[PDB]
Amino acid sequence: QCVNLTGRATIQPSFTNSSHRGVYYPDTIFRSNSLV
Amino acid sequence: PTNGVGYQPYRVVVLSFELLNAPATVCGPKKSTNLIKNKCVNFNFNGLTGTGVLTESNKKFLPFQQFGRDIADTTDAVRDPQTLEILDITPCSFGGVS
Ligand SMILES: *[C@@H]1O[C@H](CO)[C@@H](O)[C@H](O)[C@H]1NC(C)=O
Ligand SMILES: *[C@@H]1O[C@H](CO)[C@@H](O)[C@H](O)[C@H]1NC(C)=O
Ligand SMILES: *[C@@H]1O[C@H](CO)[C@@H](O)[C@H](O)[C@H]1NC(C)=O
Repeated sequence: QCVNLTGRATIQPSFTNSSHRGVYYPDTIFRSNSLV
Repeated sequence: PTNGVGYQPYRVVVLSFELLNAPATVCGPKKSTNLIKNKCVNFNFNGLTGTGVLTESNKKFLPFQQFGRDIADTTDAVRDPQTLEILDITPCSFGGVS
């Protein structure tokens, strides 16, 4: 059973920086001791 | 059933397969031979063919790594998937003979 939430707080976003985060692997190809 | 061959059903299997450095999952019917560990041979471990000398190696692989790589795009080490050992690969050709 789902309930429409009561006592909310008019949700608003803060803002900050991602810095050097979120880096992942662009491809499935294996690379070792590389610089691509 | 009695329609033109262009209107008759066709079954399509789109076998999308990827080969990575992960342990091999599906392999061909090729029969596994013995292992020669001091001679220049033609080797084919998991479809990765080559020509070289296989030797006992002390390099450490990741638990799911099947082959290593050199600075160039040449596999210098391969994990033999039967014994799970790590074999160094050396070129048959010796450069330097004058
Ligand atoms: C939550 O509010 C929406 C907006 O009227 C309404 O359509 C929906 O039925 C409500 N949810 C419940 C569980 O009553
Ligand atoms: C995040 O970036 C803003 C510029 O948009 C800067 O004013 C702020 O100091 C930065 N925060 C940190 C922790 O570096
Ligand atoms: C592979 O099969 C051979 C022959 O049955 C056996 O000697 C060897 O231990 C097996 N290796 C693995 C990892 O199952």
